[PDB]
Formats: sequence, C-alpha cells, structure tokens
Amino acid sequence: ALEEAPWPPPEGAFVGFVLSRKEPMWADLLALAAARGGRVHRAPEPYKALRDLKEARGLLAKDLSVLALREGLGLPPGDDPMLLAYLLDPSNTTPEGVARRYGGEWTEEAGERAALSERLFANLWGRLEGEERLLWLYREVERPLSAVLAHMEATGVRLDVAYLRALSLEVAEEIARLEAEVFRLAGHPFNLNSRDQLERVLFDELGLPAIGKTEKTGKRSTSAAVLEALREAHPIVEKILQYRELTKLKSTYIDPLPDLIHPRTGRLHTRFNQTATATGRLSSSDPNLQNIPVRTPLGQRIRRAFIAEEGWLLVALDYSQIELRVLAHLSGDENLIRVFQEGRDIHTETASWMFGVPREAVDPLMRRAAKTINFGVLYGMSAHRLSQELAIPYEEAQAFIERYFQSFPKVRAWIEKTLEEGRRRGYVETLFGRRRYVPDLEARVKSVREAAERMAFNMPVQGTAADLMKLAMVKLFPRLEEMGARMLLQVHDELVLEAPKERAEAVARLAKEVMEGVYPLAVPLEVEVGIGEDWLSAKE
DNA sequence: GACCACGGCGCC
DNA sequence: AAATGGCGCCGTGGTC
Ligand SMILES: Nc1ncnc2c1c(/C=C/CCCNC(=O)CCCCCCCCCO)cn2[C@H]1C[C@H](O)[C@@H](COP(=O)(O)OP(=O)(O)OP(=O)(O)O)O1
Ligand SMILES: [Mg+2]
Ligand SMILES: [Mg+2]
Ligand SMILES: [Mg+2]
Repeated sequence: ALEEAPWPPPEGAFVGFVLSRKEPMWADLLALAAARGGRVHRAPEPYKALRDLKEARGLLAKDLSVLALREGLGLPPGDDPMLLAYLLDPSNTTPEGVARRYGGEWTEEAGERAALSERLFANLWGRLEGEERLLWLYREVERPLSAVLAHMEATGVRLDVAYLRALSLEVAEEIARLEAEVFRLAGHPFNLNSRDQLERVLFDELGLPAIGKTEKTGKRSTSAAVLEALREAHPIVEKILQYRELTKLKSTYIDPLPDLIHPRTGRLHTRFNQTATATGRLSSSDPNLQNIPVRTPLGQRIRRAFIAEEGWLLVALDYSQIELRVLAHLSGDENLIRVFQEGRDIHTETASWMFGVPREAVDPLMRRAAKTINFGVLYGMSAHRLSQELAIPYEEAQAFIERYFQSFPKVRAWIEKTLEEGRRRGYVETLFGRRRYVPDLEARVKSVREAAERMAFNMPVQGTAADLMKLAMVKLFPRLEEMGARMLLQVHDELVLEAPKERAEAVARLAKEVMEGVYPLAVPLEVEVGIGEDWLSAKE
C-alpha cells in the first residue's frame, strides 16, 4: 500500500503505463504512473505527464520511450526488469510470466504496474548480483541497446505505397489465372486456400500418392516439400506451387504493408522485440520486417518498395558467413580458421559442388541453396533428408556430411563438450555468457533428447552471432547520430541504415569497420556493404 | 468482434 | 515428410 503521492515523481522512479494497444507507435497512452520510496504517483493527464520524466525506467521501458519519441519527447529507456529476467533465463519473455515468477501480478493499471516494476527490479537485480557476465551483458548490451531499438522503431522506413498498390492489381490477375487452371484440372472449384480441401483433391479425387503426414493431426501434408516431390505426377501441382507463392506474398506483404503507413511520419514502423527468443536474437513484429521477401522475382519486386527518403540513400550491411566464423572461434578448429584467414567462401564452394558449376557462375539463388545445406548439415540434418534435399542417393549425401565434418574435427569435439556441459549445469551459453536452459538433454525419449541437443549446441553459435550484432549496434548508433544518419532495421546479421546522399559513402565505410571490429575473434569478421535507393539495390 | 490450433511459409 | 536451429504472419476451421 504505497502512499498516494502527487505528480511529478522524484528522479529515478519506476514508471507504469497502459496502452490502448500493444504497438507503441499506434497506441493511445491511457494512463501513466510512477513509484519510488514507498509512494505511487499517478499522472492526472498521461501525455502532459510524459514531459516530467527524464528516463523510462520499468517494465517495457522501450515501448514507452518509442511513444515519447513519437510525441517529439526525447525520453530514453533505462532499467527494465524484463531485460534482467531475460538474461537470467530467456524463457522469461512476457511481463505476465516475469511478474508471477519474481513477485507480483501484471495487471491493467499504471499504478500497480509502476509498483510492480519497482518490486521486480529489486528482486531481479538481487538475483543478478554475482552473475558478472550477465551483469556485463545488461549494462553493456541490452540496456543501451533498448535505447537504440527505441530510436529505430520511432524512425520507421519509407515505403513506395503506390508501387505496391499497382503490384497488387497485377498479382490479383495472375492469381486468378492460376486458380482457374487449378479448378479446371481438379474438375470443379474449391477453396484453394484450404489445405484440407486441397488434400482431398490431390490424394482422394486425384490419385496422387501421399508423401508425409502433418505433425499434430496426422493429415496428409500438402506442403511445398510434398508438392515438389509431385511436380511431375500431375500438371496441377506446378500451378498450386505458383498459386501458393503469389497468394503468400500478396496476403502477407503487398496488401497489408501499404495500410500500415503512419499518418504523422508517412513511414512504416516495426517493433524490435528484445526478450522474445531463446538464443538472444531479436525478433520483429507488427509488422515483421525481418522476413521481407527476397528469394523469388516477385519477392524482389516487393523488396524494391523499401526505399530511402528523398535526398538519402539506404546502406545495407550483412556479416559474411557469420555463424561459420563464430563456429571457428568457439570450437577453435584450426582447419576452419584457415578457411577464413584465406578468404574462402564455404557457401560458394558448396554451391559450386551442389550444382556442378565453377564458383564464377554461382548465382545468388545457388548460394542461398548452399546456405540451407551448409547450416542444415551443421546443426544436425539427417543423411536421409539431405539425400532427398540434393536429389541425390543416400550414399553420397551420407558422405557429404562426413567430408564436411571431417575437415573440421574440433567442431564435433566442441559439440560434445557443449552438450556435456549443458547436461551438467542445465544450460548452454554464448561467448559472452548469455545462457539458455535446456533440461531435456537428459530426456529418456531419444527423439525428445536429440531435439534438445540440436537446440542446445545451436544456441552458443546463433546466440554469439546475436551478441556480436547487438554490441555492434550499440557501438554504431552514436557514430551515426554524429553523421546525421539513421539506423532503420536489423535482420539478425544485417543492418539497414539511411544516410544523407552526400555522407552515404562515409557512413558505409564507418559502419562496415565498426561491425567488423565489434569484438575481434580468432578469425576476421567481413561485412558486405551496399548502397542504393531501395533495399534490394543496396545489397548488390 | 476476439480467441485459438494448425498447417504452411516468408526471412535469418 | 524428415535428426538442422531461430523467428512471426497468413487463412482455414472452429470456438466463444
Ligand atoms: N537454414 C538455416 N538454418 C540455420 N541457420 C541459418 C539458416 C540460414 C539460411 C539463410 C538463407 C536461406 C536461403 N534459402 C533459399 O532461398 C532457398 C533454399 C532451398 C534451395 C533449393 C534448391 C534446389 C531445389 C530442388 O533441387 C541462415 N542461418 C543463420 C546462419 C547465418 O550465419 C546467419 C545469418 O544469415 P545469412 O546472412 O543469410 O548467412 P551468412 O551470414 O552465413 O551468409 P552470407 O551473409 O551470405 O555471407 O543465419
Ligand atoms: Mg550474413
Ligand atoms: Mg543476412
Ligand atoms: Mg506454429
């Protein structure tokens, strides 16, 4: 029972706030409160009251900071109990769960949320004293990163709306061509979007063989992998795959994105979720801008809609072979280090092998295929699936996986070391000490145990790569502000920046150097950088 | 209208 | 379909 104290709060108080909706860029600030020294200060008018705060300190601090930036207020986020809980155990992803776990209840009242922020911070800070590596990640990465993400979210990205509107109409007509052809081949119309109705057509009405079953309900699958296997069993299959591609892209990007342009900014605003993944990666939502298409011709057309403001340029930076380089460092494999000290490209070399092509003629689509193979095999792909992936007998695909691992013997050794440690202490960890708890490593069901093992030894690699990118963003942001440039998007190992046209080149050089020297490893980090008027053009 | 599980698929 | 891992969004079918 905190004393009902009057607004303003004293410096350092913990804030609580209620939004009309989860998206800070779209939300109405319904309520604002603060708690400190056994007092609760409830703001009579939330929006005006924002101006009395000098930092957003409490649960979901970034969300409030984004809203303040929207209102032209430079209110940076500070301490956030979610970030403490997430570093302790990244299964701590929601304020509902964190509260129940560390001493409170996540209600819908700013005052209670402010008092909750205060309580949880005390407890969680107590849990994190002595954990000096986690404390370092909090002070030097997550807490400062939240400020960076807040500016990214409030800045947004420009989108060629009219372009996408015109594209929709073009795609609609092609979808009609494909579905009409499907219906003719089926002999009747049906909901081609309903995979249950398609299942009957393909496997009951048509006589096509079923390849596999779905996980939870055991229906005959109609996934792309299955349809690929049936490309020649019937002409309908090809048109179903093309229908799937177009409707996926139209329904997920072409049509939704133009309606999400913010009225005040005229730009598109994602959310970068900071306590959402088991490995330390960020995620992006509402809308997700970390999964904008690129693979197919139409996907590329969609990516072209992401453009720079008039007088500016996009700068796209992407770490080269990042998790392979991270692997070299964690494992210490002398042979894998040599690969990168010699400037070799394993994705291109697998691509050249997969397609029987010299590296000069490996097109980007080939290299993408090689990356699924290379990382698929690394993190535990079966001989069987690989043989089916490469349209190749089981003997060879089985041998590719032995060649692969034989040339880097210290990898399996690191895998085995990582797993034993996880079994013993109950968690695996990144280069910087970010932890993931994987209790199923001692499961008595092999399928469950081996699944947990693949999650366990992936996490140090993926999570270290995520740590490096986070640290680079923290280092790079103030340098960009100095140059009048903007950080717009992060896509796991890629940053998209926006720079004035006359400083774009300078920004690209600087950003590349910051990313490559973020934290020297036993192998060099290389960063591919491009500049263009649109996101596609800026990645070569 | 809001949920949800599921299958499916876009990205890293 | 699958002994790669990590995400979030879509439409369907179904519930409330
Ligand atoms: N599949 C995975 N599994 C696990 N981890 C994965 C991945 C990927 C995958 C990336 C690209 C996937 C491209 N796939 C396609 O577009 C099609 C694949 C199938 C092609 C089939 C051809 C044959 C058809 C029938 O014969 C990245 N990662 C991780 C590891 C990687 O270091 C990190 C950053 O992603 P990227 O920047 O794309 O990759 P890298 O940095 O390693 O490569 P670089 O940046 O291109 O130099 O993200
Ligand atoms: Mg990369
Ligand atoms: Mg990338
Ligand atoms: Mg799912």
